[PDB]
Amino acid sequence: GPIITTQVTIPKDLAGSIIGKGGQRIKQIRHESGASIKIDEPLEGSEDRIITITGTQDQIQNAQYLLQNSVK
Amino acid sequence: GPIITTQVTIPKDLAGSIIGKGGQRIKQIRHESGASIKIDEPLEGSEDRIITITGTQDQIQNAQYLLQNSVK
DNA sequence: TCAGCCTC
DNA sequence: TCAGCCTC
Ligand code: NA
Ligand code: NA
Repeated sequence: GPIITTQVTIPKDLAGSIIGKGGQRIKQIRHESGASIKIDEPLEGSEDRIITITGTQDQIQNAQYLLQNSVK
Repeated sequence: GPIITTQVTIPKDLAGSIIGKGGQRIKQIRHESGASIKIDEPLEGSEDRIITITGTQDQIQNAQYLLQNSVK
């Protein structure tokens, strides 16, 4: 119902696995759920990288799982 | 029992599919069966490319199938 | 995931 | 097969 936000963290060397070829993999996840999903560049000394999900309660929920399924 | 030969033909753009990364895929097939498997370069006007299996009756037989399974 | 794997 | 996919 209400439009909120979350931030997860995955290692910088799982970036390629879940982004996709010309970033086609991520585009799939975005349009499927309707979650505003954004992957960040790693800081000065950063093994992890932030993912910034942004939709309603439900829109965010699915994305949580879908972004552990191109790690397959 | 007796050591013989066969030649199959696949399109030149199925070469990559069955050869493998640094030709690791083909090396697998060779040692598995014991067949002397060799993939050829395409002639002046050649859509196909020859594969030159060379072992005993049995050694050759398996290779026949295994070289239609990296086309998967 | 799903594209491209070119070797003795 | 089985590696690497870097995008709104
Ligand atoms: Na799901
Ligand atoms: Na077999």
